[PDB]
Amino acid sequence: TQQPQQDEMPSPTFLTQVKESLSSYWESAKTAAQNLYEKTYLPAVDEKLRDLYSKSTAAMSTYTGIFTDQVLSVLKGEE
Repeated sequence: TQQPQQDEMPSPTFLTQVKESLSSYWESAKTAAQNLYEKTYLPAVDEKLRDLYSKSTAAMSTYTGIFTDQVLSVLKGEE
């Protein structure tokens, strides 16, 4: 089960929560473990690659400028 935090960004409360996020992660993590074996036989590795690439073209185009936004911002403060 995920935690419905108010602040979207890694706020003080969100950071502290991180610990609990690991427990809820393992819950469904097991399915992934067996799935590892699943995707072994199937050659979806190459498909999902380009698959996520196409979607990320528009999606990542926002988080790219956004992510680098605060990064560049730290350039002035640090340097």
